[PDB]
Amino acid sequence: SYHLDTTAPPPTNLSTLPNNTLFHLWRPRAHILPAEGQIGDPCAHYTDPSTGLFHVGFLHDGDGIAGATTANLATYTDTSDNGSFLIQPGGKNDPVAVFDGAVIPVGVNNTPTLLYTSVSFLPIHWSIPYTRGSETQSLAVARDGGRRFDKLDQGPVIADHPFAVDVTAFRAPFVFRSARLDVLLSLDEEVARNETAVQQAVDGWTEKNAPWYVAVSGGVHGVGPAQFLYRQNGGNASEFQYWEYLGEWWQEATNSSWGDEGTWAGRWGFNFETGNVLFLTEEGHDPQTGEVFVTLGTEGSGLPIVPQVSSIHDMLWAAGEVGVGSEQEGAKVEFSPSMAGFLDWGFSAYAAAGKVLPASSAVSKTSGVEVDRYVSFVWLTGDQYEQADGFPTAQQGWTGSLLLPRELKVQTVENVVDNELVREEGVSWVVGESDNQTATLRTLGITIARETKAALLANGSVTAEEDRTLQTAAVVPFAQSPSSKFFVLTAQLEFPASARSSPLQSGFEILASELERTAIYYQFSNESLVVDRSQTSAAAPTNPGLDSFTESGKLRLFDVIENGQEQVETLDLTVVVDNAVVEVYANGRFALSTWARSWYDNSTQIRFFHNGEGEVQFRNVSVSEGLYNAWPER
Ligand SMILES: OC[C@H]1O[C@@](CO)(OC[C@@]2(OC[C@@]3(O[C@H]4O[C@H](CO)[C@@H](O)[C@H](O)[C@H]4O)O[C@H](CO)[C@@H](O)[C@@H]3O)O[C@H](CO)[C@@H](O)[C@@H]2O)[C@@H](O)[C@@H]1O
Repeated sequence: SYHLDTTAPPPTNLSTLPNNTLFHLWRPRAHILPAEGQIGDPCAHYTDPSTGLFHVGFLHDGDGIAGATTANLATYTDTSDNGSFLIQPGGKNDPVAVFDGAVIPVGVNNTPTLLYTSVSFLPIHWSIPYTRGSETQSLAVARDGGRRFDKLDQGPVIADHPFAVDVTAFRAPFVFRSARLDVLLSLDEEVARNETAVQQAVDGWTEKNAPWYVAVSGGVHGVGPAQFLYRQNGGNASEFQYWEYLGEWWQEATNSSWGDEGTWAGRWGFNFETGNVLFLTEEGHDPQTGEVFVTLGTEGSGLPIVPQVSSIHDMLWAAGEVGVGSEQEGAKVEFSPSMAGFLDWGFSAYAAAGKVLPASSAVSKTSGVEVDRYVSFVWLTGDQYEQADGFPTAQQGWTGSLLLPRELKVQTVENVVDNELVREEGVSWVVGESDNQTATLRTLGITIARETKAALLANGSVTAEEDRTLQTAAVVPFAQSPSSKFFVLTAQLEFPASARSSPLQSGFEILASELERTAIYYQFSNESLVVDRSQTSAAAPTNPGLDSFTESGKLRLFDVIENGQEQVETLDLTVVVDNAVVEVYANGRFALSTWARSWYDNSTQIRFFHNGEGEVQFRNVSVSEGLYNAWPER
């Protein structure tokens, strides 16, 4: 008989092992996931007005939305056992399934109200004909603190997609408020043209009584992906039954992309999924003074297309401005991207679902945060969106996980030499100011939620490494490596201006022993942070289910003036390893997550890495081991 021994070689076929045998092998301890089973898209988050607690939601086992709550954003508690479900299919509006949805804190009966996609027909896919009535948007109300959502005893409040529009997908309603949208809509078509008159109205805007907007994601057959915008009828904040259609406030031509070569923001693909609408400043979230930001997943494919197969799942973001609808008979308001990028460059990262976290929340009160924040939760599919080549699912007993909660805001990059590196077309940043000599850049800021980061390094063991410089090729083991696979690695890599043209590759090797290693390094050839997983798992060679393809993201290191002197901006790294869940963060303006399913208990070594091409200076290298338990009650 075979009992799991991770100090010994892995069996050739993991899929032959007994159920639940691999349950803990690759399981994270500081991440959001159900007690067992599979987790899908994150949805339905809301900061309970009454208790100030923050509720988190996610599709679970493809049988509905499950929930959990937190008071500090560090630890979570399941709403209930047996799946901890909030709402499941089988109603009159959702006889087949319950898809993503979002919550209005003070809705029907003045309680948290869920607006979600109720499904009545399958299959549903952008590459095939759409069955009329497949997806409708229904309402459900929170009961018993929010441990359950009861569907309203009536049909959907948005019972059909736009009239006679051949949509590719009509789902994932996301609710939000906006001063600019209210102003542009409450104005005149001629008076809402001059930003002056407009801006003057936004100043007196009052959030408390503003109407809600709903953004539904999808696209149109033969046209392109799009976001369908609605709002409480007539701008009536008390109107929850009728939702007026404002049109396709954002659409792109089929498989087109941001930029001439789709370099910084993947492609718009064939269908938009899970549109989140944000309003960011330089400190957090503000629906009155914040710039419009939209995060979304796009479904793509190579040609020839294989019906019912989305080969590419990009987790994108875009920022821009909202204006009136021109002079055409189309959308009443329109979103125009000025810049776009990736919220996470991970192949398996997708469906980021976020929510405003008020400073008045119990979470922010405890941590002492004085501003409103926007926390986003990204999905890390466990099996490559179910296209994996025989992953040992029954053996693991669970599938997928959410990534660490992330704060999103406008991040600025100061003292940037205004050169070609900054003026390139179709990038993920805009210039905030400049004298043609140095400029301030503006882009999406991405950082681990502060309380979560604090919890990750509150009881961790700290081991630093001496600053180091590598010129010739070398792989240097740390003075002391962690003895577990639960740690946070931080480091700063400084490169010479001369490395830009070089074939330089510099980083670290982690989760390493003689038979295994995972490499993380910066590459100038394509200005990308890369995660080489070719040798990650000693079990991958005979178990194709464990993907081992290379992961990478674009990260441009600008020329800056740090000390009255020019230099290539410092690569500020933060790698969080929560067993197999690996999250690479950089300069607060970059995230790449993936699975690193190493097998041996001894694969915990960490080494400096340099390919000899060019030179690199490592500074402030440190390792915090341990992380923490995100689910105390389990
Ligand atoms: O879960 C619905 C939400 O998922 C999003 C974001 O990922 O897009 C999903 C999509 O692919 C899901 C998939 O299956 C899921 O639902 C099945 C039941 O419908 C369930 O059996 C699967 O176990 C579960 O993973 O759809 C097909 C099923 O044929 C499969 O290839 C997928 O992996 O769901 C839509 C419809 O099935 C597809 O158009 C889309 O790719 C978000 O947009 C949805 O709200």
